[PDB]
Amino acid sequence: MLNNMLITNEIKQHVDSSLDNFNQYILNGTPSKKESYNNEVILAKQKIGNLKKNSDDVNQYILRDLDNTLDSYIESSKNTISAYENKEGYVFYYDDFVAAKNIASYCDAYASTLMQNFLEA
Amino acid sequence: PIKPKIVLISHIKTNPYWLDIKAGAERAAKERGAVVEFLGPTTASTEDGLKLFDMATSAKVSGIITYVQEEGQYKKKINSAMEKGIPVVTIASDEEDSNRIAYVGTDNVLAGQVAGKEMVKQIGTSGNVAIVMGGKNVKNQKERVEGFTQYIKSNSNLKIVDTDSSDAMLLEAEIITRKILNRNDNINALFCTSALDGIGAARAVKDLNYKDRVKIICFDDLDDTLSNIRNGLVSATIVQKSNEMGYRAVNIIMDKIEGKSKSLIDVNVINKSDVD
Amino acid sequence: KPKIVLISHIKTNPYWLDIKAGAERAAKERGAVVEFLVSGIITYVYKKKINSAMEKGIPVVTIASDEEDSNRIAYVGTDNVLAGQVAGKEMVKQIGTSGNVAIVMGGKNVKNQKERVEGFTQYIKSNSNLKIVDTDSSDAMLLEAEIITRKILNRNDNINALFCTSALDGIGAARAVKDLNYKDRVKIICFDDLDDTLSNIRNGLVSATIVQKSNEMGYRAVNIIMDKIEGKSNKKSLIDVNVINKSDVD
Repeated sequence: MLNNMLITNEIKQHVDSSLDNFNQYILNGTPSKKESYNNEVILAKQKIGNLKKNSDDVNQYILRDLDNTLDSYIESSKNTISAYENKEGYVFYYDDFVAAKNIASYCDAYASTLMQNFLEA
Repeated sequence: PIKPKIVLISHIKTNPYWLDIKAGAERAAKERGAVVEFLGPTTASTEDGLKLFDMATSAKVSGIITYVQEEGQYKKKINSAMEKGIPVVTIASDEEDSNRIAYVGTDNVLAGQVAGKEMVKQIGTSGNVAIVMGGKNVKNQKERVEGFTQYIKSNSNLKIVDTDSSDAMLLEAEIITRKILNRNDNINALFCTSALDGIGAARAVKDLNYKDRVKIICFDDLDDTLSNIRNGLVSATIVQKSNEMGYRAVNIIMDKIEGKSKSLIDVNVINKSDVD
Repeated sequence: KPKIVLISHIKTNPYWLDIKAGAERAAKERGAVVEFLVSGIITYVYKKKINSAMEKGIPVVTIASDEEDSNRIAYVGTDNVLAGQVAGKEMVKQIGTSGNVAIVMGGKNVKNQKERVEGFTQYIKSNSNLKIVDTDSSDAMLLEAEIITRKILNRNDNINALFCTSALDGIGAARAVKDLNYKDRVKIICFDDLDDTLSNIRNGLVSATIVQKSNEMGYRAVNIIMDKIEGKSNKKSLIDVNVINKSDVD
């Protein structure tokens, strides 16, 4: 009941925290935040999993969209990272960069939608 | 058990036209074992629309049905959804320079033929008819004229009177109708190729005292047009079938999905009977 | 004024009186006179009767039945593919877009029935999720009509409608639906307007029929002759159909 809302915010925070670390890494180059970023998406990814093994018939749809949006996020943020690491310029990964944060906020939109759902009897 | 998700992005999410589209979309979804998520901006907005498309693409939904708010502005996102294996169907408004799997909208040539049939039903097979055409070079209006003209020529001896619409500075419908009626003393009917043309023609027919001497057939269901029909001023109007457009779009998506892989829709006729 | 001769089926049928009315209407508009049983001939079905009539630079238009061999100037008859689509649309209007439908088809290889089926099928497939149930017609052995409709309704439990590709098929399907006590549980759509077909529509047994537009065929035939005569060609030409359901039977 509340556990379910609880973990949703953890998911949302992990995604948030992942994007923060991801931005910092692309800007600064600190190899510690790149790994924090990858820790956070794994935890996000993991906790979405637990919510899914006990899905409603309704929120299983929100959860699938959330899970898939995260994957898109992961993919664009890793293409952003990939480009940056064989040193291409900002104009050649700007495109995956903003996509990464666009998609990061999409995850956040599904997260809230998922939590509003968990308001139930 | 989880059903494929189709996203439907409308012009306005509150517009009843697009709610008709949603109902039809839902009917096909229920028949095909899918679910439809109906999205759309409150205010008409290419940006709001494009954002919704982007989220739909990111959520890897099984297919996207979208309204195009500005031509040219959608070809990148569409081709990118298509590239990630998401079938995209454009609805009512097309992005023709794209990899859109299909466009679903009114068959304008057919809609013209239906107008032709209705006019012959209104005034018979002999007499004179004139066309009131706002956009002389607009494709859907050219298509309406082409359908109309072909039907008339093949099923009647009605002469179609031609009028240059240049004076009128590419012309307000009230002004061009005055010209048609003032130059020609024996016009039995007007065929109006857009919704505004119908309103202008009806006003001009009324102002020149020709109500019910000149029948009018037009397009679209605006309040004035429906009021003109109850009132004997406008004989018939040709209306788009929204519900069916939503219905057809889902079935096209589901066909692509299930690998069973068109696509213009019919119209209805409203004359005084069905005005309710 | 040019004189046009109209050779009918016989002057026995109200159809061919409709043809005359349409013929006459076009004749008045185009400035001709029509003789119903010279400048031109319109006929019901012949090859070289047509061709030495034609050999005299005399236009011949065949109507309803086509004599495709001849040098007839044009054929005027029903657009059967279109007629099938109209049947589809009326079908969707009668039972909605989900459910089961079966076809009762006398001539599997008769052109107009094939066209009707191709139109019906294309429409059904593009405008609904109606399933078309297939039935092997071998044991009905070629196949009556009442007997094949029995197999269809007895083998399949949830047939919502029958599409009958001819008039006889319609009469046979209607009888079988009645005999198996499925009236108003199974809708029927067919072709052609026979008295039996019209009573069945009045009685709620047959839902709709698609009928040829006789008046327009005669109207069109005259305008085609006169075009040829006045050389203002403008030279086939297939005609639309009407739908008779319970409302407009009267």
